[PDB]
Amino acid sequence: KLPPGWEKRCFYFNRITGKRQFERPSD
Amino acid sequence: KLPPGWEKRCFYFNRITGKRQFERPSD
Repeated sequence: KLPPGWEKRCFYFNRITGKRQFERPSD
Repeated sequence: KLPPGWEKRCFYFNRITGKRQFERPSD
C-alpha cells in the first residue's frame, strides 16, 4: 500500500452536474 | 451501474507532499 501522508480519495463526478461526491450516487 | 454523467474517480493525496495522484503510490 501507499506511503505516509497519503490518503486515497475516491469521489464520484457527475459531469452532468460536473459536481463531486464522496459517494456512489443514488441517482 | 452509476447514474448519468457519473463516473467514480479517485485521487491519492500525499499530505506530506500535499500533492495528488490518480493512483495508490508505489510507496
